[PDB]
Amino acid sequence: QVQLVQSGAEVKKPGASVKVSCKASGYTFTGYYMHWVRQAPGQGLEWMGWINPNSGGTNYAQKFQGRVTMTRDTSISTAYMELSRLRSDDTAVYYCARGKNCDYNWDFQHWGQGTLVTVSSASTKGPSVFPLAPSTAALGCLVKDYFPEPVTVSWNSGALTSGVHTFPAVLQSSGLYSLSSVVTVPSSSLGTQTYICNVNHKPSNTKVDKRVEP
Amino acid sequence: QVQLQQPGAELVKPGASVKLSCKASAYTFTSYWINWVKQRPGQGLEWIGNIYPGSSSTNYNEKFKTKATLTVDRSSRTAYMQLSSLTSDDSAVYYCARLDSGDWYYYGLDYWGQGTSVTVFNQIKGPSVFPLAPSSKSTSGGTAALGCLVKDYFPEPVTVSWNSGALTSGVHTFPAVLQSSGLYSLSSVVTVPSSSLGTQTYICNVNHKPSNTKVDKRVEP
Amino acid sequence: EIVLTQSPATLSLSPGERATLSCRASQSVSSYLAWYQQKPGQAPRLLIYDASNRATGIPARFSGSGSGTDFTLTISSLEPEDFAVYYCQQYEFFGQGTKLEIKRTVAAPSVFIFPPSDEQLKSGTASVVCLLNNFYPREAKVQWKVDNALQSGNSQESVTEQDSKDSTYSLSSTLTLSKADYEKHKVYACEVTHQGLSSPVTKSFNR
Amino acid sequence: DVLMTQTPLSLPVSLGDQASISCRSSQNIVHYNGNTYLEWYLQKPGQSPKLLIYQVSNRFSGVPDRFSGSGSGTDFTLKISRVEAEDLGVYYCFQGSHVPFTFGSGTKLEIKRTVAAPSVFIFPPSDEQLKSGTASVVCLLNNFYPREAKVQWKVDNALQSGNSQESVTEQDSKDSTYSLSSTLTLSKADYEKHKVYACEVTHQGLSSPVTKSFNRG
Ligand SMILES: [K+]
Ligand SMILES: [K+]
Ligand SMILES: [K+]
Repeated sequence: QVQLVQSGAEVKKPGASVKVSCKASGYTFTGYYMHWVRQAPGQGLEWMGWINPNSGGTNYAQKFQGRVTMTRDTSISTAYMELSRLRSDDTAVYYCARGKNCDYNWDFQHWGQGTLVTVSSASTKGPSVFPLAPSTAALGCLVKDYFPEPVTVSWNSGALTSGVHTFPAVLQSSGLYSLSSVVTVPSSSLGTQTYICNVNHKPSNTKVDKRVEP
Repeated sequence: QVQLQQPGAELVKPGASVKLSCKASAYTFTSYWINWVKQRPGQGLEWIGNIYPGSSSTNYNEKFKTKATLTVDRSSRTAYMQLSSLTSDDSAVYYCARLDSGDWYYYGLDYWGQGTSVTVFNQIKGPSVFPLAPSSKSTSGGTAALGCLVKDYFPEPVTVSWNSGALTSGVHTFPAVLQSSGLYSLSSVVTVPSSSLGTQTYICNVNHKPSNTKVDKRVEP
Repeated sequence: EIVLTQSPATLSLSPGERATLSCRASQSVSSYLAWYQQKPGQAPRLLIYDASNRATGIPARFSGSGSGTDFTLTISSLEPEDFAVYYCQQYEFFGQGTKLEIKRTVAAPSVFIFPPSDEQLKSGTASVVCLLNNFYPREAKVQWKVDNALQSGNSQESVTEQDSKDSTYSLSSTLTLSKADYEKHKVYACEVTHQGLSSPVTKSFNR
Repeated sequence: DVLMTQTPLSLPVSLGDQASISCRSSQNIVHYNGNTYLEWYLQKPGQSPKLLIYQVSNRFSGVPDRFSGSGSGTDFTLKISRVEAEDLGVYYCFQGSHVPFTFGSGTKLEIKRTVAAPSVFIFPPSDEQLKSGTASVVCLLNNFYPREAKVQWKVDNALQSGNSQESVTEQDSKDSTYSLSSTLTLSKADYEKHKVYACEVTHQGLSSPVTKSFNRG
């Protein structure tokens, strides 16, 4: 029952470093190379290197040589990937991946869940929630100037979910994320029913509710 | 029985194109990449590219990306390489060689054709054959050298033989030299007993096939 | 190095159709290749290894073929769960990917426009949102105009994923204006162009 | 491209002795699949190349024990244990881990033999050639070893330069000697201006520089 469990998400400043772990289970750790692959948001797959967990030998992708380090601890069957001199570009999900067979196999049948690493000069902040006024009509909330990802949106504590779109966050030149949640509702209940956004940002503990009206 | 076969030679003009071929056996055509390798006269081997016959997948050396185009004809199990906009620098021997397939190859270029000579000629000029005779004071009762000066010809090659092939031992036909002329010149020499000079005929047979020129020069003291 | 060229970049098909993806390994003499499927929020999943071998638990409608360094992944009778991104792979190299998308009937966007909140103006900045809702295909060009002044560089778009039920998209384009730049302006508009619109549609409000 | 630097370009070896050829890749040529694709090829004179060693140290079909390959990463060595005359040719290293494949410079194996001084012969220009307009004076150095030789033309005791062109045979496969020609080209006008024509040869095997001469007419 092969399993690869990675550490949790991270947030780092430029020039810093991050160390991701990958704990393996269900097979002889030393009998399979461990590879690392990342994926910048909305981008393709990018190989970073492998490590031979039985010897500690490594191969690093040309792109990252000089600021990437891969190690292991056979006792606890854990592989590590440290990425240093961090840049904004390095914002991505980092995966550990294991070949299907021994030695120099590149068929990645086993993957970790991934470890998101955000690299940014920004500091934690709470979102600025604003209403999207009705001119079928559309209601909505604007979650502005927040960091880091993620933020959740709910409408009326889950009472209203049909026709609800929470848009993928967008990173502004400020370095802060901003998204908008909208919902299409019949003009019938514009005056009858109330609408509010249960916006919540766990990192900065900002739970906020804004109600919308004409 | 051979696994790859190539024609002998091609005479071609600058700016033109030439299409070299490489006949393969079914055994090789089924499973091997077909590679082409350049060898300029006297220089080393240079890999051009290769092609997988089953798919016409191609790989190239960037230097030959525009010079060389690789194809195959499935019915004849023949690999082709077209060389475009020919120049003097494309004068060379081009080899065919197979490479095993798989998750990359494993052994290497284990079977080579015999190569096709390509000569790019702007002019066709036959040679002048002058005698290199042993002079007045050649030590009598010793060994003497005589030869033939094959001067001012273009393109290579010229074949030189002595007495229609009967005289081989000690023959030294030197590598051709390109002159400021832009023409080729060489000498073929042989050593013989001095006492044979008044008696035995010595003829150099110089053949320059580019101009279909056969010349027999008698070398007298 | 090896150069993997995956095609097509995007593929729009209906369920039950046959999808054909291609990958070309240039500058390589390897005749084997792997394919992966990736859905949003999850790691890639191995589909095919060694060009034609299926991985464990992969349905028989997934087939892989290779000839030389030319490879194809074929999906017969596309199931709804098969619409995702697909990657080829040789050694360390991954193809650019192929977004396999559900094709549905052209649907025009119901356009909505919102002026900046007044609380946002108490904060000191203004952002005007323009929404295109439930439309198909994904391609759409949105334009802003301040008092009939085609603006550029100060807009930001966001597009949802394809809806799992109706297979449409929604788009969020937000204009960020300085409160100093905004209140000193009259009429701002949002002009939408879409394949299911006869002519472009405009939505506006005076400040 | 991966560059393959091969050392030496010329390798004098005596029959029965060991020859060792070195090749270095500008990059690591260990492939993604774990194999190292370095091969050693031999091209005998007038023949097509043939594969000797494959994957650093493995002999190809029909390759005798005395050929051995060693190395790791970027540093590779070919060794011929007891060189034989039939081993004469040009040896090439080759990397196939990266496309484009690349060959080394080539190492010419030269057979080391005892010193052999040349016999020098001089030839005056054709009487037939002289009517054409040019005058070619050929000086021959025959069956010598080693190949290093100094040829100097002296026209009426005056040295020459920019006037000559040399040509040297490939090492003989049987006696391992070289032969060399030096041609002094000149106009008929210049040729008839002077009287004495001599080539002075310097060589290890010669006690002192040998000179051979003729007087015009
Ligand atoms: K043929
Ligand atoms: K044949
Ligand atoms: K044919």
